[PDB]
Amino acid sequence: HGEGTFTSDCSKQCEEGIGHKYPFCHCR
Repeated sequence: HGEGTFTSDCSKQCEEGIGHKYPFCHCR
């Protein structure tokens, strides 16, 4: 729970299914 403060979380970007523009995010 929370709000849209910080979206730049690597794990979060991977859970969104991107990992794009994120050099530290190699995900599935």
